[PDB]
Amino acid sequence: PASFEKALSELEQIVTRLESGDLPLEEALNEFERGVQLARQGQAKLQQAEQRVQILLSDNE
Amino acid sequence: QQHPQLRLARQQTMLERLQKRMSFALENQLKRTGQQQQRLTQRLNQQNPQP
Repeated sequence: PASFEKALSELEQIVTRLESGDLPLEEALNEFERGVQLARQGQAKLQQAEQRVQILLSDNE
Repeated sequence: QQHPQLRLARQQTMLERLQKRMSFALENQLKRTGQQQQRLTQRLNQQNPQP
């Protein structure tokens, strides 16, 4: 649902709040799960965009 | 003395002059748009989102 740029804003604010190292473990670690979801989710969308250009730019039949 | 050969001949030369006008006219116009469309496609390939 969220745009690709809002994904980078979400990950940015997660990494910033975490790196200060001032949260409870059961909270900080539980949020670490979301971080890998956004990074894994965002990465996949760039797999689909990177491939579309190659098919569109190369002389595909 | 009144044969029409002389007037016929001028017409053939006169007609030829007009054909050369058409071809050099149209040939030159096509190259103008052949080159105009190349500049836009050159700019487009400069802006591809790959990077």
